[PDB]
Amino acid sequence: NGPEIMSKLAGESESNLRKAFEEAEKNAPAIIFIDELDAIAPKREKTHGEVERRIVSQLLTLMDGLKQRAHVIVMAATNRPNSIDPALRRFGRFDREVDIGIPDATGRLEILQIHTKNMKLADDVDLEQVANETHGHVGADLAALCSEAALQAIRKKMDLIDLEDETIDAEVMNSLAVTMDDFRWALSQSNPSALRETVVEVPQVTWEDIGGLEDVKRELQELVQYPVEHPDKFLKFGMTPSKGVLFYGPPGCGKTLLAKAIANECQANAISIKGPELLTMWFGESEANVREIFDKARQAAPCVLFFDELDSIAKARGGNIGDGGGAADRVINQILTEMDGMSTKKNVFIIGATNRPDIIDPAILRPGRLDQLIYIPLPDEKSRVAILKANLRKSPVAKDVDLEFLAKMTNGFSGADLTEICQRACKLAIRESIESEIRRERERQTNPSAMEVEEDDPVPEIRRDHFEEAMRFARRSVSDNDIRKYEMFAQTLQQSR
Amino acid sequence: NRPNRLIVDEAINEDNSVVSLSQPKMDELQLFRGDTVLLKGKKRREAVCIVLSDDTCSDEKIRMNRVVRNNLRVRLGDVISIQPCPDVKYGKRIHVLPIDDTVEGITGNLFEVYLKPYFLEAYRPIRKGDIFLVRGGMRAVEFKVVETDPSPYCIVAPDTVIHCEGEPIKREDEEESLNEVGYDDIGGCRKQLAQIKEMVELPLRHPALFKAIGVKPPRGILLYGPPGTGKTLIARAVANETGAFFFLINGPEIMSKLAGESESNLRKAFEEAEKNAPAIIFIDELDAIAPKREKTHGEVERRIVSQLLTLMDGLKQRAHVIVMAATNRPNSIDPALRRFGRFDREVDIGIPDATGRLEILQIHTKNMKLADDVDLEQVANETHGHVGADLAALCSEAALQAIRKKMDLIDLEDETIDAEVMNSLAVTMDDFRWALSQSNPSALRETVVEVPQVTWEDIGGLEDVKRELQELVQYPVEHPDKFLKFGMTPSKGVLFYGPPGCGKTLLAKAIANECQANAISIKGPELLTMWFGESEANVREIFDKARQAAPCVLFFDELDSIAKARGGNIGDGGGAADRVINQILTEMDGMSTKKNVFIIGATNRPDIIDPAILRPGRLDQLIYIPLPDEKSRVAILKANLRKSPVAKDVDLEFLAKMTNGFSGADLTEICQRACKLAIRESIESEIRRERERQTNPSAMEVEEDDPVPEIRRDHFEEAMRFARRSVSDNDIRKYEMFAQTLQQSR
Ligand SMILES: Nc1ncnc2c1ncn2[C@@H]1O[C@H](COP(=O)(O)OP(=O)(O)O)[C@@H](O)[C@H]1O
Ligand SMILES: Nc1ncnc2c1ncn2[C@@H]1O[C@H](COP(=O)(O)OP(=O)(O)O)[C@@H](O)[C@H]1O
Ligand SMILES: Nc1ncnc2c1ncn2[C@@H]1O[C@H](COP(=O)(O)OP(=O)(O)O)[C@@H](O)[C@H]1O
Repeated sequence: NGPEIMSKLAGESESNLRKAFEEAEKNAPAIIFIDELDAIAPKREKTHGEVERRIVSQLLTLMDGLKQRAHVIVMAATNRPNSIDPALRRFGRFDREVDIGIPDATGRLEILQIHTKNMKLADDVDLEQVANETHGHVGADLAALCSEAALQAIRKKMDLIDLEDETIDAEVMNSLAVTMDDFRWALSQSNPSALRETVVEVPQVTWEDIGGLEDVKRELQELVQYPVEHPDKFLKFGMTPSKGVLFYGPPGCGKTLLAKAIANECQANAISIKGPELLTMWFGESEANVREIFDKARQAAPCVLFFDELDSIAKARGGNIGDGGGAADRVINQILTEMDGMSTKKNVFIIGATNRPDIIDPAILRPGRLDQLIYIPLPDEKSRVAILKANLRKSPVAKDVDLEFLAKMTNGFSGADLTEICQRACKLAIRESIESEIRRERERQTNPSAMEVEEDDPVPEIRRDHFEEAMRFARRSVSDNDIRKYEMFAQTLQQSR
Repeated sequence: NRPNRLIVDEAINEDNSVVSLSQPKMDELQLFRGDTVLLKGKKRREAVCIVLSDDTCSDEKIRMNRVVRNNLRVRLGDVISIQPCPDVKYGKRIHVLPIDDTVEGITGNLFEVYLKPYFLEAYRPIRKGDIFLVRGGMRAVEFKVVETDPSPYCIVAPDTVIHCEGEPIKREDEEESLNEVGYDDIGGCRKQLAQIKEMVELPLRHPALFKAIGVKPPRGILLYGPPGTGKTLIARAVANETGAFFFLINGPEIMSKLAGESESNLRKAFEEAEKNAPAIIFIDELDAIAPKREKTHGEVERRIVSQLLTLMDGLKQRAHVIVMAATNRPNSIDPALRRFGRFDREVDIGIPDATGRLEILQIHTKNMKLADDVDLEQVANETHGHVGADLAALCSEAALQAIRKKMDLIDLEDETIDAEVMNSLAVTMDDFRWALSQSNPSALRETVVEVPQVTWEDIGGLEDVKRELQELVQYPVEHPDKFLKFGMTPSKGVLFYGPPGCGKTLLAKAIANECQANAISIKGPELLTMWFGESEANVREIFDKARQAAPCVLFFDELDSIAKARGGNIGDGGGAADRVINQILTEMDGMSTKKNVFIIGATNRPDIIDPAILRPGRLDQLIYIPLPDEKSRVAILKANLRKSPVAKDVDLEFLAKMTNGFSGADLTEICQRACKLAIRESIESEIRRERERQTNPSAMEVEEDDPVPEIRRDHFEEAMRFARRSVSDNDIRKYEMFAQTLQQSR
């Protein structure tokens, strides 16, 4: 342990390190594990104290002595690979770095199942739902969640049942059961999520979650799967597979879902860097974050490195013409450098979404980086119908709804505007259910009847009235001038620059 | 199963040897309040007391106070029997004697003054061995009943005699000091106190029970907040009441000595806590011991941090000790400290609200003889920026001012001070006013985290907006099942746009109050401070504070302030996105909706804000706050005038009908004008009345009459002649065209 190592005197710390390495060598085959390696070994320019540098060098010498004559495998734990000394990651010392990363929904489910193996939990736990809901919790976070649920169950049972009856025995403790309410309380009130950085997981969005864009779906399936599913075919021909594609079109057409679905189809991790992240890196003057973003993408091979709102920096630094400056940006420049430095064979695909393709720098459109400019058009009747079918698969909707008619009213409506249509109508249905419940609660409370319960669900689905009200509320998706701009940009895919 | 035994609980009545029980279990035992009843307790002691029937306490639970539980040698959670004793007697002389050093440094015939009024018409049942108590004269003292002429227990009578003599005798080693901090001494952190209770009850009260199971306990508690918010007081009270051994590890005390000596002291403290399991280790000023790892310059400090980490890990692997820590900010301490297993749960002590400040003041004035004009509700409502120990210093300053007014001016050459003069001291409202004004530094300047006092009645009009906001906020949190039933994720944000002065801030405050949710209002000054200072990372801990105060309404007043400082409508050649707005967007994207933390944004210029904040999932609801119409203006005037006394001659409907297109805050400015004119009229009338009769040397000539206690229509007419149109009609047209363009944009 890093704290255990450098907790003692400098000479004592070095002696402890040497003794540990000698014991591991004596007990070969043995594993040396150094958690919090950044504590022992910080960056060489950052390690202020001479004692810390001496400890770093002692560890380096001990591991080199293991390398020359031993049979011990050294493992280390750190928050970031760059937080430790670069000399540690030198070849021969730390050749292979394993990115433990974060657990996905399936991973969180597995962790919860592991922690509930010895926990008597009820049938309402539905750990699939908990894991799907759980975000930002990694490993020990889920362990603390399970511990909190168990402790809440114990405080509900022991603190309220066995007070003066008789001393606690095994019968009462083995009868304890953990319910869904305990897990909900642990999720909501008593769990700090320690994860705030980029998510590295296979997204749950599939092709069925996207409506329309069949040609775009097929083209993206080609450009992604074919290099990775048929490498022999690409190697046979004298063409290097493309390692990037750009999505341009009106906002709300599902470019983010396109990236998520293509990542899911290949079972590849997706790292979606939205416009907020790009603007955070630009405003903070820290373009070097793109370096470890691309490192995370590469370490998660196969990966779909999605850059949502790639024009966010070009939009913050002026509009169409903007200021007197050009279109290149420091974070976009670092992205270009990383993509140029990224091998195509690494099967890490870069997808960029731009709501204003005309404001992005053409340098990102050069062949070899984002040569494919896939246009995501505004959905037509069939695409809108498919989008509505995909969205309504989750919210229970009455069969009286007429999706084809609804699409035919919605002229030039984007997919996310159709999801906002459900936001309106489905929310109206939720409000109707809530108000019906409260009025039903209030109406019979006046009558002092011991047995008078006319129990009936008001409505469990969404009727066409809610959708009509949403139509009366929700209006045209986007301006026609924007659509004309997109269509002229598509018409000018060539004969430019 | 023997509905005679019963379990313990806290008490409300302040009287001693008094109890209260649920209403149904009065026939089960078949005895009424006047029935004097005996109760059993360990070490073979049983004490008789009066009885009562209440409601709050459950059938299975009793209420009583430390005065009785001490002599009973019983603690909470324990269980006791009960038996009526109608055979009690009107006791005669029953000998007593003060049992403490409390008598140290006292004089005067305490007997009468202290006892007779308490024994006045009381019929306080007594049994030998009682340790009853009485307080007065800025002091508190107790006496033991050494003898009961009839035994073992009797009633007191106003006729019974008291030959009370002897000298103060000593507290046997069985007596337990009440000096230990208690939950009664904690105010302003009721939710935090309950969280701490539910965290530490199982590990401490049930050590063997938890040892039976194989769950991981919370062995690291990070009490973070402003200094002086009772963190060490909370820890001491929790440890003392739960019976856990409290070790006060002080950061300055730790690293005051040599590095090796500091590490040895830390190891010895941890070993002693482990030996005294269940024990509580508290480390106040943890940032002193454990700063940020990149910031800890000295190697000795890093070594101490690592030693603390190793000691707490050793506690985690093999011990039964709960570690608590106090720091100004959670990020000020080393991030390795907050690692899972070491400090899993961080409790935000925060700041006390108006009710919390009231509770703190009541706690600090419990032993303070204070007059009836203190009106601590008014003091707490006025008190802002004072947290915990700040209110303690306020009470101390008021008491010291009272003492300097009485002692320094009364007893100078008469005779040496005795108990009679000191117990006659009273604290008045003027002392509290002086403490508030002249002699109190408010140490709080950051964001306020409290439930705002503004309610729906405080807002006039906007009934549709009120209903929509009530839906969007309450329904996700009051009916989660309904939202989960449908396939729609509840919205976690709403944007308020419209002319300034329509009450968007009050809308956020009222929706926070209706849900009883904390409101953190980040105004335009805060946004511009974060933007100009190039510190966008402040939004991170702002959102952390909002999340830790779940349910919370995270209000962003003047969300367009940064977009307005960085140019006007078109502004410079740059875009609309801003670094602080970008950090807000990142935090909202990283904020789970289930966390029931709602973000409300107010923009007086919705057209200048970046559309990226209007994307669905962050602020998809754009609620328009229109300029109030006749009915809305009438309601606004009714809400505002409820505080300022106004004469019934005022005509609010007519006033609203004159005010065409007037905002709510412009109506409050209308009161500013007219109500201020009324105040000035009252002041000038008072001064002219003072000056007019001073010329006549009349011993008795007082034509006392209030000039005007209310506000007449003349003041409002003068305000109308002064106050003019609210806002330009062009702005209203811009707002109406923005509302018309809610869709078909971008
Ligand atoms: N073609 C589509 N089919 C199904 N769902 C869609 C489609 N387009 C968008 N959505 C959903 O509607 C919402 C609005 O889309 P949005 O994310 O704005 O699209 P983009 O990422 O291209 O800007 C998104 O949350 C997305 O999940
Ligand atoms: N919430 C509170 N309620 C009552 N008293 C308080 C509160 N907070 C602080 N105090 C008073 O302040 C005094 C010292 O404050 P302290 O607890 O040392 O501050 P900190 O929390 O910074 O350690 C105590 O004597 C205590 O009576
Ligand atoms: N509709 C209203 N009803 C009652 N009081 C209001 C209303 N609108 C504003 N006020 C009060 O009048 C003052 C001016 O309002 P202001 O805060 O400028 O509104 P906003 O926060 O929307 O800009 C505020 O102090 C507020 O307390």
